[PDB]
Amino acid sequence: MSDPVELLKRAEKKGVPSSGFMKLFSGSDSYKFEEAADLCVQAATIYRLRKELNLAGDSFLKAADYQKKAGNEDEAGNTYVEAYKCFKSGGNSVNAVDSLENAIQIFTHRGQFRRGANFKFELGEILENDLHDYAKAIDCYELAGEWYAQDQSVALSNKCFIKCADLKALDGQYIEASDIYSKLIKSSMGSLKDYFLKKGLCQLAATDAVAAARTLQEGQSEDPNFADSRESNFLKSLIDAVNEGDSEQLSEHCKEFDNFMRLDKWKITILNKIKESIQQQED
Amino acid sequence: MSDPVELLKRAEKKGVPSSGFMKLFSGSDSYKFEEAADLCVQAATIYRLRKELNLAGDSFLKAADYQKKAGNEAGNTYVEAYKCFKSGGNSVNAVDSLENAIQIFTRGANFKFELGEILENDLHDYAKAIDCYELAGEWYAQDQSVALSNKCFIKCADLKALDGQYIEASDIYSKLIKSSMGNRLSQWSLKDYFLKKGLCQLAATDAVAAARTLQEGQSEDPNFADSRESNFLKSLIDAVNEGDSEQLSEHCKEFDNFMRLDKWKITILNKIKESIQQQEDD
Amino acid sequence: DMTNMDTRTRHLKVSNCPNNSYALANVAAVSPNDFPNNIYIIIDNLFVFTTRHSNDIPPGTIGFNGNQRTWGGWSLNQDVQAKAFDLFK
Amino acid sequence: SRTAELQAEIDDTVGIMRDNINKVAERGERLTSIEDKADNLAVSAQGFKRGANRVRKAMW
Repeated sequence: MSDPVELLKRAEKKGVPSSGFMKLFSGSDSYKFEEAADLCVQAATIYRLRKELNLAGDSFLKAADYQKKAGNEDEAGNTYVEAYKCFKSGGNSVNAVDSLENAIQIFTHRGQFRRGANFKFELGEILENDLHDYAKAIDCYELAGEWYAQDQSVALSNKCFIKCADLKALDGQYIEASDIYSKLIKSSMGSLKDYFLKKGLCQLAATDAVAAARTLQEGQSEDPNFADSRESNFLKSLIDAVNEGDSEQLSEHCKEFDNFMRLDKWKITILNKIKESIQQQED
Repeated sequence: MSDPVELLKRAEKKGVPSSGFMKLFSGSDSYKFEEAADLCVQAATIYRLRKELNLAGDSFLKAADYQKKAGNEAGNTYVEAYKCFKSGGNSVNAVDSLENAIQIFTRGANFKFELGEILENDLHDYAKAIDCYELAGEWYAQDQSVALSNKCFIKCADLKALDGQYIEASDIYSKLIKSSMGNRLSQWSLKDYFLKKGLCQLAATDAVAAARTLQEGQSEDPNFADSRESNFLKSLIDAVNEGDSEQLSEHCKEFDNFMRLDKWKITILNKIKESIQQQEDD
Repeated sequence: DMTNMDTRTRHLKVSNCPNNSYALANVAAVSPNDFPNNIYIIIDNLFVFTTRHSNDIPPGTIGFNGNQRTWGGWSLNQDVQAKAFDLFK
Repeated sequence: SRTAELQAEIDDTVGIMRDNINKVAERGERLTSIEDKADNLAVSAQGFKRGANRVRKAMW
């Protein structure tokens, strides 16, 4: 097998654009960039075969840059996807994020907002789990959902909006999370049972008990399924508890709700902030 | 980014066909139209990136017209026009774009179903929606896609019954029954179909046909025979036979208590009760 | 002395009380630019409270504790109307 | 006994639906693949059309 280092050196040698007098006799530089990209791809496949995933990702990145210089934007985007792919397998989250960003830009510029949305959702996942950059993850999820909506994909936009609303509520943006939950409810009318609940919870984290009651009433009247659901009773109990300012009653209702339907960390955080808001009210 | 207005102006400049003496030296005008369409597509993608969806739709429409003049893509561009007009809230331009795309494709059935949806919900043009659904179902049937044709026919029959055309709606329900017979997946659909058909036949003051439909459903589909829908239809037929409007109302409430009624059934039974009142006037 | 005071209505946002001492005093903490010191002010023509100067509350905002909100059924950031009050009249 | 049979049928159907849910994952992936090759195909087709036209003009 050829030495990947020698291949990269040859690609770098061929990747130098024609300058000065030579430019008047040398053809288009696109072919040189294409050859350099092919050499980089070969070296990078050799590296991946050796499980040196980070070097292979760097070599795909160089090949993608050369392809961009050659005008083959689609090949550059595919190679960037390959760079992200191997960086993620190699544990290099930052380079993976960068590769996804270039691939997303290339795809969006070519009208493939679908690919952009898929990779934006993956980028948001990477940001949320690997780098803990929750704001960028929220932005990525919101954008991915919006583009998916522009493609009439109700369910992916609904998934992206679920992620966006979850992170936004966990991030202190309760009103925006409730708005996204309303959007989810409207798109999903005709997940809803929980949506209503979650929305109300967010409205209750914002101390807007009246809005939570309005949400509960809307859910009860619009969706027969939600009206008799345990989630509706739990939301009504929480609204009543906040109205009477009985934190212990809210805790009892939470334990009762947990006993039949296990709570998740999102709900734990929302209700903890609500109880701490009661404590602030107590101050 | 290039100015979309300048791109559209350049496309218009290039979109002028060769005339007179110049036509003897200028090649085929197809290339000029292709370049104008590409410029329009670029300007329109820029508009879309700016969320100016209506202008982007207009620019796709211009590109589609140029592509038609070039002999090519115009229909797809019309589909893009439909997409962005619908996202932009311009239902009329979306309808127009779907129409040109449908004509080019004749895909036609899918976009005809979407067009019928747009007509029914956004523009409330129920007759055109009925026509679109009927045509889409017919073409789907010609493609042997039983389920899509069945969906289109459900929509068509629903709108037709709501539109005063009870006999035609019942005929479409009979077609749905015949197409769905023997399929294990559509059993419930059948269970409702029979009921709906009978209801339409009862909206037309045709109680005998409703009884015939009930008997046919009971004898042909064992599931429908023991279904609550069959008992409800029989009760409605008996009530119309005795001319007891209050008994019909009681049966409707009983049916609602276990299986919620929908607005279609509400309208059919309201017209039926008003027909009993018309008989009382008579 | 309540004889002279600006009676003009003001729309003020309900916010969390600055601290436990202010809540204990049960006195509406207001900025000097909002209203004079140690005067009775009515809110919504129903809820009367004594004003006390507080530099921690910016002008145009009114502080309440949990019990006052429970009495009025108000949420955080809710807008309420405040005017001068004269019980004697 | 009727309720136990009902439970058994429901479990079997959940079995079928998760299997079907694993197939649709394979299908979504395949569709992303076929939308990547079809884009390439459209680009190549346009390129072939243009190249053939350029040769048509050359021979003329």
